[PDB]
Amino acid sequence: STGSATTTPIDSLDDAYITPVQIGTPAQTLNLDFDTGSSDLWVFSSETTASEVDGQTIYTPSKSTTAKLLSGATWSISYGDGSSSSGDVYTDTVSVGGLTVTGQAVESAKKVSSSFTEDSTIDGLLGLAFSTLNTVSPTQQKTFFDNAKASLDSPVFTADLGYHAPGTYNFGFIDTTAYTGSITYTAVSTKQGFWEWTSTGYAVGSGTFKSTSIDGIADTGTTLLYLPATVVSAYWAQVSGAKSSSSVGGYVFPCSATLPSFTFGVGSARIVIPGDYIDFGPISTGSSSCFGGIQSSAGIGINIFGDVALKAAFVVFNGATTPTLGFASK
Ligand SMILES: NCc1ccc(C(F)(F)F)cc1
Repeated sequence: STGSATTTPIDSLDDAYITPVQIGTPAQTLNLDFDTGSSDLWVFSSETTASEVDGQTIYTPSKSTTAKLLSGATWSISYGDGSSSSGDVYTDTVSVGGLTVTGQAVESAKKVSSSFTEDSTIDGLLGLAFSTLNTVSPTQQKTFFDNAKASLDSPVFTADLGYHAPGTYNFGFIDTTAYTGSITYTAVSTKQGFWEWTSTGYAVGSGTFKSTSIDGIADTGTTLLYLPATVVSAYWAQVSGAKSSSSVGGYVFPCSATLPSFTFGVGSARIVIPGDYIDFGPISTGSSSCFGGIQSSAGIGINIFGDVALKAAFVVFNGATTPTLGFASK
């Protein structure tokens, strides 16, 4: 079997991506944020504290004839950005573009953090990292991709994020018309439960390629590209007027700048992120200072190849016996 759905940026900045998901019987469609950095399928629901709901579509488990309360199961997750959500668990039918999973754990949120309430376009998350990170207690649950794995034509899922445009999430197949050149595959470490790989280096604009091992995760649930301070300082040094702002909390640059591109290495292959992808608009409404899409991972502890990097490539999350990652120019 296969599944195919359109993913759309939530705003003019591509701050996040949403993909329609069908839950329950009859179908309740919610626009979820597919996150390859986490492993909980959680949704805004009829149980979420009223004041914490602000325009999101809710899942009403009592209106689904296939929904069953998972007795004694609770979940609570904390994200790298400081956001969090938690609640109880149900099992129900979930579908993504024709691909269906019966008895999938759907995590019903009783409480969400302010930044989830403030994003009216995101009805919850669909975790695509390894199931070892799933927070359901006392009995850990599997991911959507984990549950569908054996039924798929090929045990893979592809991410084709658009720049200021719709894109695609495919399950069980590789669309050979969706990219140019070949797909280059790289090793993955599943020790931290993330799609963790090692980049062979970088170049800034038309600059000389620096061969250096950069360990990081392929994360669709993170907006920006987080890289080591040395790499990031080399990039921003090419932008006249750019600096690191303590008040803003990162690198900022004059909105009138034409940003250089950024290349990352995938084995002997190269992925070019165009300059426009690194512009995240004014730091505050009306300001002539713009926020950068390339930031230092010094305070994080791990490098993150988020949407800024991933949207420049056709990305294969290969769930074979030994998982790998595939990257191609598009
Ligand atoms: N990295 C996971 C994640 C995804 C979305 C959000 C936000 F922005 F919706 F709160 C926070 C954290």
